[PDB]
Amino acid sequence: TLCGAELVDALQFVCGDRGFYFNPQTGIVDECCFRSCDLRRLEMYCAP
Amino acid sequence: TLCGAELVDALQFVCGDRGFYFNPQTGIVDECCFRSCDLRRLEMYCAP
Amino acid sequence: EICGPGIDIRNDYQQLKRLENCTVIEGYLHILLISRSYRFPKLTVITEYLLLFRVAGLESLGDLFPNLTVIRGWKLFYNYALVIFEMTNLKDIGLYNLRNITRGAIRIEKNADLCYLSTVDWSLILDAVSNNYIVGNKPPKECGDLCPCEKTTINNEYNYRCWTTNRCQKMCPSTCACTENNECCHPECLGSCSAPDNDTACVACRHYYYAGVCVPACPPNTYRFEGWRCVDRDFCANILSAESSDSEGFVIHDGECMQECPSGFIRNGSQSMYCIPCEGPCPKVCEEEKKTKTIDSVTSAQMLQGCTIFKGNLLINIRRGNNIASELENFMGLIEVVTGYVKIRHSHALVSLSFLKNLRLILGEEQLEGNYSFYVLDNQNLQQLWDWDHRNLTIKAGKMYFAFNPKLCVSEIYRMEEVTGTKGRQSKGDINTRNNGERASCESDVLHFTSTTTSKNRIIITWHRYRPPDYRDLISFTVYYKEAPFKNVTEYDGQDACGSNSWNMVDVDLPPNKDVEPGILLHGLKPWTQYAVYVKAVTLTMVENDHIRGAKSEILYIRTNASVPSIPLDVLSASNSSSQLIVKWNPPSLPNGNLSYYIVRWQRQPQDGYLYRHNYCSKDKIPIRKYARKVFENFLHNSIFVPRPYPFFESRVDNKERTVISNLRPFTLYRIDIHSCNHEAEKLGCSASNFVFARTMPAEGADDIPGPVTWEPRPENSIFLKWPEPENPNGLILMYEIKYGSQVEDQRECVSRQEYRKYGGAKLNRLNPGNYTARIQATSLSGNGSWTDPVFFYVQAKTGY
Ligand SMILES: *[C@@H]1O[C@H](CO)[C@@H](O[C@@H]2O[C@H](CO)[C@@H](O[C@H]3O[C@H](CO)[C@@H](O[C@H]4O[C@H](CO)[C@@H](O)[C@H](O)[C@@H]4O)[C@H](O)[C@@H]3O)[C@H](O)[C@H]2NC(C)=O)[C@H](O)[C@H]1NC(C)=O
Ligand SMILES: *[C@@H]1O[C@H](CO)[C@@H](O[C@@H]2O[C@H](CO)[C@@H](O)[C@H](O)[C@H]2NC(C)=O)[C@H](O)[C@H]1NC(C)=O
Ligand SMILES: *[C@@H]1O[C@H](CO)[C@@H](O[C@@H]2O[C@H](CO)[C@@H](O)[C@H](O)[C@H]2NC(C)=O)[C@H](O)[C@H]1NC(C)=O
Ligand SMILES: *[C@@H]1O[C@H](CO)[C@@H](O)[C@H](O)[C@H]1NC(C)=O
Ligand SMILES: *[C@@H]1O[C@H](CO)[C@@H](O)[C@H](O)[C@H]1NC(C)=O
Repeated sequence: TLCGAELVDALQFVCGDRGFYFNPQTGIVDECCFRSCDLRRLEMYCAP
Repeated sequence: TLCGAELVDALQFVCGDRGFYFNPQTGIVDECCFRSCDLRRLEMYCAP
Repeated sequence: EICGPGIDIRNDYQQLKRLENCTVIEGYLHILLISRSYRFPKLTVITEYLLLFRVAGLESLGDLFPNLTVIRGWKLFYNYALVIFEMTNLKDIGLYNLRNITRGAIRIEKNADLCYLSTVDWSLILDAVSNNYIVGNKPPKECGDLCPCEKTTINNEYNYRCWTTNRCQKMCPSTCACTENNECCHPECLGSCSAPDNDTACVACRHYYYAGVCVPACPPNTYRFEGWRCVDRDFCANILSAESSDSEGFVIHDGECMQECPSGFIRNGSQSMYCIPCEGPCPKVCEEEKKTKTIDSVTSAQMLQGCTIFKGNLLINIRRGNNIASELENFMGLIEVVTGYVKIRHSHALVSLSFLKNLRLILGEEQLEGNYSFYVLDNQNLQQLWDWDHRNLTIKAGKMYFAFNPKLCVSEIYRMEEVTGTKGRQSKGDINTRNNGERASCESDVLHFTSTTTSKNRIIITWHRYRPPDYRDLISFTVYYKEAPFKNVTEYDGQDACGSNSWNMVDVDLPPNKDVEPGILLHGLKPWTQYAVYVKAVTLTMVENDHIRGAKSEILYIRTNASVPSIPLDVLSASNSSSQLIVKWNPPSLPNGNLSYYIVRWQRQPQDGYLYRHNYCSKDKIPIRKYARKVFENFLHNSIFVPRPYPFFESRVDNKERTVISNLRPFTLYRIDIHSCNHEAEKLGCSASNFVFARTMPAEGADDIPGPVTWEPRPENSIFLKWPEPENPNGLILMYEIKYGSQVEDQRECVSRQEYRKYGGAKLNRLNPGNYTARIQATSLSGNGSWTDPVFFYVQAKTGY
């Protein structure tokens, strides 16, 4: 499971130059760090 | 919580010279080590 | 003198006196939590395991059991035949007569004063020496393993072998099972010998033992008991297993005398000393002390879980409850034979007795007053029995009484006595039409469906308009739909009017306009899923005519349209070799149709561009990238203490969820996209991608220098080394290291990759004159290469002719 600075490294790797979208604190840590998430779930945190 | 060799040290201390009774593997570790147990629960593991 | 079947000495030091007469201990032996001199030369054999734990004052095991020879270990303590754990003051394993441990391994742990561990060759005492566990004792470097004899090879060393500081480790000659001094025992013997090669002069018998003789197999009229001796037929007829409600004697089977018949066997009637082979799943007969088991709750029915035959009577009285039809069916669904009667009284929650499925026999040992074996009374919601044309039933003796069951159609219980076989056995008042079938709608009309329209999650279904039999009746409809994997679906699957076990119910009214027919739109359904749908009419009759009709439709099976499948689950990848990548995954969560094949894609990933710029002779850490006792203490504590009460390449995997990619650049990252198609993916399109990243194995020997190193003198007292660059490195060559020196290659030079790209080599500047040797090593992303062959160069003290 990805957590902390190790997580945001994979997030910047998956999105790459695409970026991250932005626009109830059960966030990505409670999704990809508390539990195991695949890279398809990570990619949905990127931009269009 | 008491566990391992730290547990059997308290068990010999509580019983002292009284001893331990003997006569489904959810034993004392799943009672006094997995969860917190008070010394009254420990004393019931001794002899009469 | 045999002692057993289990010795557990603890607490009192003087309680150890129970071994004063025992020469053989049948079962295990526990010497636990013990806090003077006690000697037991009688004991020689222990059938099961031996456990020692926290015995204060004991310095050596030879003080207690000097003649202990064989620990057979028939039954093991966590796969161990001897456990010496947390033994304080203990200095050595004084079992200098121990010869053979037949089965398990040894665990000697946490003995801060225990010596003579490596002085014992456990390879000639036991067999599974690899699975032993000797950790946490007094370190052999901080002990003093001294002998006062013979020796052999232990691991890779050869050293003496002794048990204690006075006794050696006794061994048999290569000619042989031997006696005290060089005379081979009997083949059926084991350990030592009171006399050479005699059956009646053996300290311990291998295989089996009977009448003072070491016999291979038991005599004809004797059977195997425990794992070392043979007993006769009358002995096991006197043994009694651990006391329970269903505790009985021991059985004789396969020439063995065990506690209970093995799996797939049951005890024979009358002749209850032998096991007869039951072919099906052998029954689990449940015997309860109370004469009539009353099931007034789901918690009370729990005691009937897994029972096949019930020796007693069943009294069902379930007023309230939870989800009951699926719950009782877990407990009572396996009951097949009821020895007595069955009474369903006041069971208002029960709309059907279908939870008693495999019940195919009701005898009649005891019958209710009036000779009744099936007695139901006051069941305000019992619409149907479990007697549909699929199940079988046979009541051997007794009558049937039915009263005050309003929702039960009287025709259903007439159909019961056909299979039951008690047609003309009951009286005229046992089955009465007055208080039974009072609110029941037996003969009902047929609602006909008209059209069905299916999408991937919505279903439109309409049925014909229904004119009630009377003009005044107010009419409404109710749609029953549920996901059914296959067709064996009954209309009765819930409990009372609250049984939300299965059918989803929606009340749709008759439309006002008479030209449009009643229908319903279902929303939020799983794509490609067979749904069981049927409509029931709600006829509220103003004139309460007891000629109740009603309307009910046929069970219609409707499957929704397929959709895009889900992403594959848990994509894992590894690399067993260079240019190869193995990938495995799971089928998608929602296939949404029949799976046809998988489409996997792999794309080359570029090497990191930031890696090429930095000078790595200054950085301390160079980046590397890759390819592709507590649990025993819990078991010992849970048993002892008892409390008192780049382009994409695409390939299709036809069947399996695993594939191997071939022809790849070694030590290169790859993106692995995996898709999941179905039978309708030709029009809908294949699913999305659950992707993963994996790097191949490094090409072995490809990141070293591919040629010889050349040298040329330079101004000052310098030497310019020149060597070729690896053509195909494992990723990228980061830096080179030169190892040079006059006599010993002491001086070391770091050559960065940027420095090599300019000069093609490195210049060792300003050296003292003399002969030199040099070696160069390339460090790639996977690791370093091998050093080159030494090149020889000289530095002249005066550069001249
Ligand atoms: C959801 O999926 C349902 C199937 O699971 C669909 O129901 C199916 O719908 C089609 C078209 O509405 C219907 O007709 C099929 O068979 C016809 C006979 O082969 C075929 O017509 C042929 O002849 C025409 C000329 O005679 C020609 O022009 C045509 O190209 C065909 O060669 C027709 O085109 C189609 O192949 C099926 O009978 C029907 N299946 C069932 C079991 O009802 C439904 O439409 C889907 N709905 C949605 C919203 O996706
Ligand atoms: C201790 O004696 C037993 C006696 O059974 C030996 O057990 C042997 O085990 C191997 C492997 O399972 C079998 O192939 C042999 O047939 C067994 N022996 C007999 C007589 O049946 C065991 O090897 C002995 N251990 C030592 C260290 O001598
Ligand atoms: C990386 O360098 C190490 C040592 O610097 C190499 O390991 C040596 O390999 C030789 C065989 O060529 C052995 O004789 C040595 O005993 C090894 N030494 C050590 C410390 O392991 C290693 O082979 C180099 N990597 C590669 C891929 O060749
Ligand atoms: C229908 O019968 C099959 C075969 O006996 C069984 O697998 C399935 O569970 C049955 N349906 C239900 C709802 O139990
Ligand atoms: C270097 O090696 C050569 C050849 O082995 C030898 O003749 C010479 O004496 C050595 N020393 C120097 C200083 O050249």
